[PDB]
Amino acid sequence: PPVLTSKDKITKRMIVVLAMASLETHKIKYVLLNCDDHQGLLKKMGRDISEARPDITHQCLLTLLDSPINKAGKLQVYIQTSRGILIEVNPTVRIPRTFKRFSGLMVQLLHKLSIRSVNSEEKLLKVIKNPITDHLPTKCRKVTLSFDAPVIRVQDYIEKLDDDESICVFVGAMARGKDNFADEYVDEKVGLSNYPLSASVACSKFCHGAEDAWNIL
Amino acid sequence: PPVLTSKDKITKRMIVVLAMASLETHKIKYVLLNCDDHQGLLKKMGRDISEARPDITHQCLLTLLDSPINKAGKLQVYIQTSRGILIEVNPTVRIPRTFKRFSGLMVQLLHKLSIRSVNSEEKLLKVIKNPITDHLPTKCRKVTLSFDAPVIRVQDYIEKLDDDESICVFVGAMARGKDNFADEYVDEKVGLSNYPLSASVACSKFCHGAEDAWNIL
RNA sequence: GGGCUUCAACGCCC
Ligand SMILES: [Cl-]
Ligand SMILES: [Mg+2]
Repeated sequence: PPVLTSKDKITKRMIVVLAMASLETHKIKYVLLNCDDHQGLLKKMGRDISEARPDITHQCLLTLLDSPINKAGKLQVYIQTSRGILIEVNPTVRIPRTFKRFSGLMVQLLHKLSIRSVNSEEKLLKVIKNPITDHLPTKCRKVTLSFDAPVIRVQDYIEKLDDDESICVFVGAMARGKDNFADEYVDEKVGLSNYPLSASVACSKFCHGAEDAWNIL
Repeated sequence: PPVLTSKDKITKRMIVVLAMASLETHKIKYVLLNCDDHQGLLKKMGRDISEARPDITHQCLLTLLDSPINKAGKLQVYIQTSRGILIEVNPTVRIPRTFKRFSGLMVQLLHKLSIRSVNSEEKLLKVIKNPITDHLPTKCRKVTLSFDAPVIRVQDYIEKLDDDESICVFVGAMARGKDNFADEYVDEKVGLSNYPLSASVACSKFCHGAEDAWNIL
Protein backbone atom coordinates (compact mmCIF):
# COMPACT_ATOMS: atom_id res chain seq x y z
CA PRO A 1 0.00 0.00 0.00
CA PRO A 2 1.83 3.13 -1.20
CA VAL A 3 2.28 5.91 1.34
CA LEU A 4 -0.24 8.65 0.48
CA THR A 5 1.04 12.18 -0.15
CA SER A 6 -0.30 15.38 -1.71
CA LYS A 7 1.46 14.43 -4.96
CA ASP A 8 -1.28 11.83 -5.52
CA LYS A 9 -4.50 13.75 -6.20
CA ILE A 10 -6.54 10.79 -7.49
CA THR A 11 -6.55 7.94 -4.94
CA LYS A 12 -9.76 7.91 -2.88
CA ARG A 13 -8.87 8.55 0.76
CA MET A 14 -9.92 10.28 3.93
CA ILE A 15 -8.11 13.47 4.87
CA VAL A 16 -8.18 15.21 8.25
CA VAL A 17 -7.04 18.83 8.70
CA LEU A 18 -6.37 19.83 12.29
CA ALA A 19 -7.27 23.48 11.86
CA MET A 20 -6.56 26.41 14.16
CA ALA A 21 -3.89 24.22 15.73
CA SER A 22 -2.19 26.10 18.56
CA LEU A 23 1.47 25.64 17.58
CA GLU A 24 3.61 28.70 18.18
CA THR A 25 7.12 29.00 19.53
CA HIS A 26 8.69 31.63 21.74
CA LYS A 27 12.17 32.38 23.04
CA ILE A 28 13.59 32.40 26.56
CA LYS A 29 16.04 28.46 23.92
CA TYR A 30 12.58 27.99 22.40
CA VAL A 31 9.42 26.49 23.84
CA LEU A 32 6.10 25.58 22.26
CA LEU A 33 3.70 27.99 23.96
CA ASN A 34 1.17 26.19 26.18
CA CYS A 35 -1.48 27.44 28.63
CA ASP A 36 -0.16 25.21 31.45
CA ASP A 37 3.52 26.19 31.42
CA HIS A 38 3.54 29.76 30.13
CA GLN A 39 0.62 31.57 31.76
CA GLY A 40 2.89 34.43 32.84
CA LEU A 41 4.61 34.75 29.47
CA LEU A 42 1.34 34.63 27.52
CA LYS A 43 0.25 37.48 29.79
CA LYS A 44 3.10 39.76 28.75
CA MET A 45 2.33 38.92 25.12
CA GLY A 46 -1.23 40.12 25.62
CA ARG A 47 -2.58 36.75 24.52
CA ASP A 48 -5.62 34.75 25.56
CA ILE A 49 -3.95 32.13 27.76
CA SER A 50 -6.87 29.80 27.07
CA GLU A 51 -5.82 29.80 23.41
CA ALA A 52 -2.44 28.10 23.85
CA ARG A 53 -3.48 24.44 23.51
CA PRO A 54 -0.91 22.43 21.48
CA ASP A 55 -1.86 19.38 23.54
CA ILE A 56 -5.12 19.15 21.61
CA THR A 57 -3.18 18.83 18.36
CA HIS A 58 -0.97 16.19 19.99
CA GLN A 59 -3.97 14.14 21.16
CA CYS A 60 -5.59 14.26 17.71
CA LEU A 61 -2.43 13.11 15.92
CA LEU A 62 -2.20 10.08 18.18
CA THR A 63 -5.86 9.26 17.56
CA LEU A 64 -5.55 9.64 13.76
CA LEU A 65 -2.19 8.00 13.17
CA ASP A 66 -2.98 5.00 15.41
CA SER A 67 -6.27 4.33 13.57
CA PRO A 68 -6.87 1.30 11.29
CA ILE A 69 -7.67 3.72 8.47
CA ASN A 70 -4.15 5.08 8.72
CA LYS A 71 -2.61 1.61 9.02
CA ALA A 72 -4.57 0.56 5.92
CA GLY A 73 -3.01 3.49 4.07
CA LYS A 74 -6.23 5.39 3.40
CA LEU A 75 -5.59 8.39 5.66
CA GLN A 76 -3.76 11.70 5.36
CA VAL A 77 -3.38 14.32 8.05
CA TYR A 78 -2.49 17.99 7.70
CA ILE A 79 -2.10 20.66 10.37
CA GLN A 80 -3.13 24.25 9.77
CA THR A 81 -1.96 26.39 12.69
CA SER A 82 -3.87 29.35 14.07
CA ARG A 83 -1.07 31.48 12.63
CA GLY A 84 -1.58 30.18 9.09
CA ILE A 85 1.22 27.61 8.86
CA LEU A 86 0.31 24.53 6.82
CA ILE A 87 1.97 21.19 7.57
CA GLU A 88 1.80 17.81 5.80
CA VAL A 89 2.16 14.79 8.10
CA ASN A 90 3.77 11.62 6.68
CA PRO A 91 1.36 8.69 7.35
CA THR A 92 4.30 6.59 8.63
CA VAL A 93 5.56 9.05 11.24
CA ARG A 94 5.63 7.56 14.75
CA ILE A 95 4.69 10.75 16.60
CA PRO A 96 6.11 11.10 20.12
CA ARG A 97 3.71 9.58 22.66
CA THR A 98 4.35 12.16 25.40
CA PHE A 99 3.53 15.84 25.21
CA LYS A 100 6.92 17.17 26.30
CA ARG A 101 8.55 15.16 23.51
CA PHE A 102 5.93 16.18 20.95
CA SER A 103 6.70 19.76 21.99
CA GLY A 104 10.42 19.69 21.25
CA LEU A 105 9.73 18.12 17.85
CA MET A 106 7.20 20.81 16.89
CA VAL A 107 9.64 23.57 17.82
CA GLN A 108 12.18 22.03 15.47
CA LEU A 109 9.64 21.56 12.69
CA LEU A 110 8.52 25.19 12.90
CA HIS A 111 12.10 26.50 12.89
CA LYS A 112 13.61 24.14 10.28
CA LEU A 113 10.47 23.63 8.11
CA SER A 114 10.75 19.84 7.97
CA ILE A 115 11.62 16.76 10.06
CA ARG A 116 13.66 13.90 8.62
CA SER A 117 15.31 10.67 9.71
CA VAL A 118 19.10 10.81 9.38
CA ASN A 119 19.36 8.33 6.49
CA SER A 120 16.21 9.36 4.68
CA GLU A 121 15.36 12.15 2.25
CA GLU A 122 11.67 11.58 2.98
CA LYS A 123 10.03 14.13 5.28
CA LEU A 124 8.15 12.78 8.29
CA LEU A 125 6.75 16.29 8.73
CA LYS A 126 6.86 19.24 6.33
CA VAL A 127 5.73 22.86 6.17
CA ILE A 128 3.98 23.33 2.82
CA LYS A 129 2.30 26.21 0.89
CA ASN A 130 -1.29 27.33 1.46
CA PRO A 131 -3.98 26.90 0.42
CA ILE A 132 -4.64 23.28 1.45
CA THR A 133 -7.08 23.07 -1.48
CA ASP A 134 -4.08 23.21 -3.80
CA HIS A 135 -2.90 19.92 -2.30
CA LEU A 136 -6.08 17.84 -1.85
CA PRO A 137 -7.42 15.30 -4.33
CA THR A 138 -9.14 16.99 -7.28
CA LYS A 139 -12.38 15.19 -6.46
CA CYS A 140 -12.78 15.76 -2.73
CA ARG A 141 -15.79 16.62 -0.60
CA LYS A 142 -14.60 19.09 2.03
CA VAL A 143 -16.46 19.40 5.30
CA THR A 144 -16.05 21.25 8.56
CA LEU A 145 -17.23 19.59 11.74
CA SER A 146 -19.51 21.90 13.71
CA PHE A 147 -21.96 21.49 16.57
CA ASP A 148 -23.97 24.21 14.81
CA ALA A 149 -24.46 22.00 11.74
CA PRO A 150 -27.02 19.30 10.86
CA VAL A 151 -26.04 15.94 12.37
CA ILE A 152 -25.02 13.07 10.07
CA ARG A 153 -24.27 9.38 10.30
CA VAL A 154 -20.66 9.16 9.02
CA GLN A 155 -21.01 5.85 7.15
CA ASP A 156 -24.13 7.15 5.39
CA TYR A 157 -22.47 10.42 4.42
CA ILE A 158 -19.42 8.59 3.08
CA GLU A 159 -21.52 6.10 1.10
CA LYS A 160 -23.04 9.04 -0.78
CA LEU A 161 -19.67 10.15 -2.15
CA ASP A 162 -18.85 9.48 -5.79
CA ASP A 163 -16.76 6.35 -6.38
CA ASP A 164 -13.66 8.45 -7.08
CA GLU A 165 -14.25 11.22 -4.53
CA SER A 166 -12.15 11.66 -1.39
CA ILE A 167 -13.37 13.21 1.81
CA CYS A 168 -11.51 15.93 3.69
CA VAL A 169 -12.61 16.80 7.21
CA PHE A 170 -11.59 20.05 8.94
CA VAL A 171 -11.52 19.68 12.72
CA GLY A 172 -11.00 22.66 15.07
CA ALA A 173 -7.99 21.62 17.16
CA MET A 174 -9.12 23.95 19.91
CA ALA A 175 -11.14 23.98 23.11
CA ARG A 176 -13.47 26.83 22.18
CA GLY A 177 -14.26 28.81 19.05
CA LYS A 178 -16.45 29.33 15.99
CA ASP A 179 -16.68 26.85 13.10
CA ASN A 180 -15.54 29.39 10.49
CA PHE A 181 -11.86 28.38 10.36
CA ALA A 182 -12.17 26.79 6.92
CA ASP A 183 -15.13 28.68 5.43
CA GLU A 184 -12.98 29.56 2.42
CA TYR A 185 -12.38 25.87 1.63
CA VAL A 186 -15.30 23.65 2.62
CA ASP A 187 -18.33 22.41 0.68
CA GLU A 188 -20.39 21.66 3.78
CA LYS A 189 -20.61 21.82 7.56
CA VAL A 190 -21.80 18.76 9.48
CA GLY A 191 -22.12 17.59 13.08
CA LEU A 192 -21.37 14.06 14.28
CA SER A 193 -23.42 13.94 17.45
CA ASN A 194 -26.30 15.48 19.34
CA TYR A 195 -23.57 16.02 21.92
CA PRO A 196 -20.69 18.51 21.64
CA LEU A 197 -17.54 16.45 21.04
CA SER A 198 -13.89 17.05 21.81
CA ALA A 199 -11.66 17.28 18.73
CA SER A 200 -10.07 13.90 19.42
CA VAL A 201 -13.44 12.20 19.78
CA ALA A 202 -14.65 13.83 16.59
CA CYS A 203 -11.54 12.49 14.84
CA SER A 204 -12.05 8.94 16.10
CA LYS A 205 -15.76 9.02 15.21
CA PHE A 206 -15.01 10.01 11.62
CA CYS A 207 -12.19 7.46 11.34
CA HIS A 208 -14.37 4.61 12.58
CA GLY A 209 -17.26 5.59 10.29
CA ALA A 210 -14.87 5.56 7.35
CA GLU A 211 -13.34 2.22 8.38
CA ASP A 212 -16.89 0.86 8.37
CA ALA A 213 -17.91 2.41 5.07
CA TRP A 214 -14.74 1.19 3.39
CA ASN A 215 -14.60 -2.23 5.00
CA ILE A 216 -11.28 -1.65 6.72
CA LEU A 217 -10.78 -4.11 9.56
CA PRO B 1 -29.89 9.92 32.00
CA PRO B 2 -29.56 8.10 35.36
CA VAL B 3 -25.92 7.71 36.40
CA LEU B 4 -24.74 4.07 36.21
CA THR B 5 -22.86 2.52 39.14
CA SER B 6 -22.04 -1.04 40.24
CA LYS B 7 -25.01 -0.85 42.64
CA ASP B 8 -27.29 -1.24 39.62
CA LYS B 9 -26.96 -4.92 38.65
CA ILE B 10 -29.66 -4.87 35.96
CA THR B 11 -29.42 -2.07 33.42
CA LYS B 12 -27.91 -3.09 30.06
CA ARG B 13 -24.66 -1.17 29.52
CA MET B 14 -21.14 -1.31 28.12
CA ILE B 15 -18.27 -1.58 30.57
CA VAL B 16 -14.61 -0.92 29.85
CA VAL B 17 -11.84 -2.09 32.19
CA LEU B 18 -8.42 -0.52 31.71
CA ALA B 19 -6.19 -3.36 32.89
CA MET B 20 -2.47 -3.48 33.73
CA ALA B 21 -2.74 0.28 34.22
CA SER B 22 0.47 2.07 35.26
CA LEU B 23 -0.38 4.14 38.34
CA GLU B 24 2.72 4.15 40.54
CA THR B 25 3.48 6.79 43.15
CA HIS B 26 6.81 8.44 43.85
CA LYS B 27 7.77 10.75 46.71
CA ILE B 28 10.26 13.61 47.02
CA LYS B 29 4.87 15.49 48.12
CA TYR B 30 3.94 12.62 45.79
CA VAL B 31 3.62 12.32 42.02
CA LEU B 32 2.65 9.67 39.50
CA LEU B 33 5.77 7.96 38.19
CA ASN B 34 6.24 8.78 34.59
CA CYS B 35 8.53 9.00 31.64
CA ASP B 36 8.48 12.71 31.10
CA ASP B 37 9.51 13.57 34.65
CA HIS B 38 11.39 10.43 35.66
CA GLN B 39 12.74 8.67 32.61
CA GLY B 40 16.24 9.61 33.63
CA LEU B 41 16.05 8.19 37.13
CA LEU B 42 14.11 5.01 36.72
CA LYS B 43 16.96 2.61 36.72
CA LYS B 44 18.67 4.61 39.47
CA MET B 45 15.48 4.26 41.53
CA GLY B 46 14.94 0.55 40.85
CA ARG B 47 11.78 1.07 38.80
CA ASP B 48 10.64 -0.35 35.45
CA ILE B 49 9.67 1.63 32.34
CA SER B 50 6.48 -0.44 32.30
CA GLU B 51 5.76 1.25 35.65
CA ALA B 52 5.87 4.70 34.07
CA ARG B 53 3.14 4.85 31.42
CA PRO B 54 0.24 6.51 33.29
CA ASP B 55 -0.26 8.66 30.16
CA ILE B 56 -1.92 5.64 28.54
CA THR B 57 -4.55 5.44 31.26
CA HIS B 58 -4.97 9.20 31.06
CA GLN B 59 -5.60 9.10 27.30
CA CYS B 60 -8.09 6.21 27.54
CA LEU B 61 -10.02 7.97 30.29
CA LEU B 62 -10.51 11.02 28.10
CA THR B 63 -11.41 8.89 25.09
CA LEU B 64 -13.96 6.91 27.10
CA LEU B 65 -15.58 9.66 29.18
CA ASP B 66 -15.80 12.07 26.23
CA SER B 67 -17.62 9.49 24.08
CA PRO B 68 -21.28 9.80 23.05
CA ILE B 69 -21.92 6.43 24.72
CA ASN B 70 -20.88 7.93 28.04
CA LYS B 71 -22.88 11.10 27.45
CA ALA B 72 -25.92 8.92 26.73
CA GLY B 73 -25.43 7.19 30.10
CA LYS B 74 -24.70 3.69 28.79
CA LEU B 75 -21.01 3.39 29.76
CA GLN B 76 -19.03 2.51 32.87
CA VAL B 77 -15.28 2.47 33.26
CA TYR B 78 -13.10 0.66 35.79
CA ILE B 79 -9.34 0.67 36.17
CA GLN B 80 -7.24 -2.19 37.42
CA THR B 81 -3.58 -1.34 37.99
CA SER B 82 -0.58 -3.57 37.29
CA ARG B 83 -0.56 -4.09 41.07
CA GLY B 84 -4.15 -5.33 41.22
CA ILE B 85 -5.71 -2.16 42.59
CA LEU B 86 -9.31 -1.85 41.33
CA ILE B 87 -11.06 1.51 40.79
CA GLU B 88 -14.64 2.42 39.91
CA VAL B 89 -14.96 5.59 37.84
CA ASN B 90 -18.24 7.50 38.09
CA PRO B 91 -19.56 8.36 34.60
CA THR B 92 -19.86 12.04 35.64
CA VAL B 93 -16.22 12.53 36.70
CA ARG B 94 -14.28 15.22 34.87
CA ILE B 95 -10.82 13.84 34.26
CA PRO B 96 -8.35 16.75 34.11
CA ARG B 97 -7.19 17.32 30.53
CA THR B 98 -3.59 18.03 31.47
CA PHE B 99 -1.36 15.28 32.82
CA LYS B 100 -0.14 17.45 35.70
CA ARG B 101 -3.62 17.76 37.20
CA PHE B 102 -4.35 14.12 36.34
CA SER B 103 -1.40 13.04 38.52
CA GLY B 104 -2.52 15.11 41.48
CA LEU B 105 -6.00 13.63 41.19
CA MET B 106 -4.69 10.06 40.94
CA VAL B 107 -2.25 10.51 43.82
CA GLN B 108 -5.09 11.74 46.02
CA LEU B 109 -7.22 8.77 44.97
CA LEU B 110 -4.54 6.23 45.84
CA HIS B 111 -3.86 7.91 49.17
CA LYS B 112 -7.44 8.68 50.25
CA LEU B 113 -8.97 5.65 48.46
CA SER B 114 -11.73 7.89 47.05
CA ILE B 115 -12.53 11.29 45.56
CA ARG B 116 -15.84 12.92 46.47
CA SER B 117 -18.10 15.22 44.46
CA VAL B 118 -17.71 18.97 45.02
CA ASN B 119 -21.43 18.87 45.84
CA SER B 120 -21.87 15.84 48.10
CA GLU B 121 -20.29 12.86 49.82
CA GLU B 122 -20.72 10.72 46.73
CA LYS B 123 -17.50 9.11 45.54
CA LEU B 124 -16.71 9.91 41.91
CA LEU B 125 -13.59 7.75 42.07
CA LYS B 126 -13.33 4.87 44.53
CA VAL B 127 -10.89 2.04 45.20
CA ILE B 128 -12.89 -1.18 45.41
CA LYS B 129 -12.16 -4.86 46.02
CA ASN B 130 -11.40 -7.53 43.43
CA PRO B 131 -12.70 -9.35 41.55
CA ILE B 132 -14.21 -7.04 38.93
CA THR B 133 -16.92 -9.68 38.41
CA ASP B 134 -18.46 -8.83 41.81
CA HIS B 135 -19.30 -5.39 40.41
CA LEU B 136 -20.45 -6.04 36.83
CA PRO B 137 -24.13 -6.46 35.84
CA THR B 138 -25.33 -9.94 36.75
CA LYS B 139 -25.82 -10.76 33.08
CA CYS B 140 -22.72 -9.61 31.26
CA ARG B 141 -20.67 -10.96 28.36
CA LYS B 142 -16.97 -10.54 29.13
CA VAL B 143 -14.21 -10.25 26.55
CA THR B 144 -10.55 -9.32 26.31
CA LEU B 145 -9.53 -7.14 23.36
CA SER B 146 -6.39 -8.50 21.73
CA PHE B 147 -4.50 -8.24 18.46
CA ASP B 148 -3.79 -11.95 18.94
CA ALA B 149 -7.44 -13.05 18.71
CA PRO B 150 -9.90 -13.52 15.82
CA VAL B 151 -11.12 -10.17 14.46
CA ILE B 152 -14.79 -9.18 14.81
CA ARG B 153 -17.02 -6.31 13.70
CA VAL B 154 -18.18 -4.61 16.89
CA GLN B 155 -21.72 -3.68 15.80
CA ASP B 156 -22.61 -7.27 14.96
CA TYR B 157 -21.11 -8.56 18.20
CA ILE B 158 -23.16 -6.14 20.27
CA GLU B 159 -26.37 -6.71 18.36
CA LYS B 160 -26.06 -10.42 19.20
CA LEU B 161 -26.34 -9.63 22.92
CA ASP B 162 -29.62 -10.38 24.71
CA ASP B 163 -32.02 -7.51 25.54
CA ASP B 164 -30.87 -7.64 29.18
CA GLU B 165 -27.22 -8.59 28.61
CA SER B 166 -24.39 -6.12 29.26
CA ILE B 167 -20.95 -6.25 27.65
CA CYS B 168 -17.65 -5.82 29.47
CA VAL B 169 -14.38 -5.35 27.60
CA PHE B 170 -10.86 -5.57 29.04
CA VAL B 171 -8.17 -3.38 27.47
CA GLY B 172 -4.43 -3.46 28.29
CA ALA B 173 -3.53 0.09 29.35
CA MET B 174 0.15 -0.61 28.77
CA ALA B 175 2.95 -0.28 26.20
CA ARG B 176 3.29 -3.98 25.45
CA GLY B 177 2.96 -7.47 26.92
CA LYS B 178 0.74 -10.55 26.83
CA ASP B 179 -2.99 -9.80 26.69
CA ASN B 180 -3.60 -12.39 29.46
CA PHE B 181 -4.50 -9.91 32.24
CA ALA B 182 -8.17 -10.96 32.27
CA ASP B 183 -8.01 -14.69 31.46
CA GLU B 184 -9.70 -15.63 34.74
CA TYR B 185 -12.76 -13.49 33.91
CA VAL B 186 -13.48 -13.50 30.19
CA ASP B 187 -15.65 -15.70 27.99
CA GLU B 188 -13.65 -14.98 24.87
CA LYS B 189 -10.87 -12.86 23.38
CA VAL B 190 -11.47 -10.89 20.20
CA GLY B 191 -9.55 -8.58 17.89
CA LEU B 192 -10.89 -5.30 16.53
CA SER B 193 -8.44 -4.99 13.65
CA ASN B 194 -5.78 -6.77 11.61
CA TYR B 195 -3.42 -4.02 12.73
CA PRO B 196 -1.94 -3.51 16.21
CA LEU B 197 -3.80 -0.76 18.03
CA SER B 198 -3.13 1.66 20.84
CA ALA B 199 -5.24 1.12 23.95
CA SER B 200 -7.00 4.40 23.20
CA VAL B 201 -7.96 3.39 19.68
CA ALA B 202 -9.18 0.00 20.90
CA CYS B 203 -11.38 1.94 23.33
CA SER B 204 -12.87 4.34 20.80
CA LYS B 205 -13.44 1.62 18.22
CA PHE B 206 -15.48 -0.40 20.68
CA CYS B 207 -17.40 2.69 21.85
CA HIS B 208 -18.28 3.73 18.30
CA GLY B 209 -19.43 0.21 17.41
CA ALA B 210 -21.65 0.21 20.51
CA GLU B 211 -22.99 3.69 19.68
CA ASP B 212 -23.92 2.46 16.21
CA ALA B 213 -25.51 -0.71 17.58
CA TRP B 214 -27.55 1.13 20.19
CA ASN B 215 -28.57 4.07 17.99
CA ILE B 216 -26.65 6.56 20.09
CA LEU B 217 -25.84 9.66 18.07
C1' G C 1 30.78 8.80 20.69
C1' G C 2 27.35 5.11 22.56
C1' G C 3 22.62 3.77 24.48
C1' C C 4 17.00 4.00 25.98
C1' U C 5 11.85 4.24 24.28
C1' U C 6 3.62 2.06 22.51
C1' C C 7 8.55 8.79 21.69
C1' A C 8 13.90 8.22 13.73
C1' A C 9 13.47 13.66 15.03
C1' C C 10 12.21 14.91 20.26
C1' G C 11 13.16 13.95 25.41
C1' C C 12 16.54 11.56 28.21
C1' C C 13 20.67 8.24 30.04
C1' C C 14 26.12 6.78 29.87
CL1 LIG D 1 18.34 5.45 29.14
MG1 LIG E 1 20.52 9.37 20.09
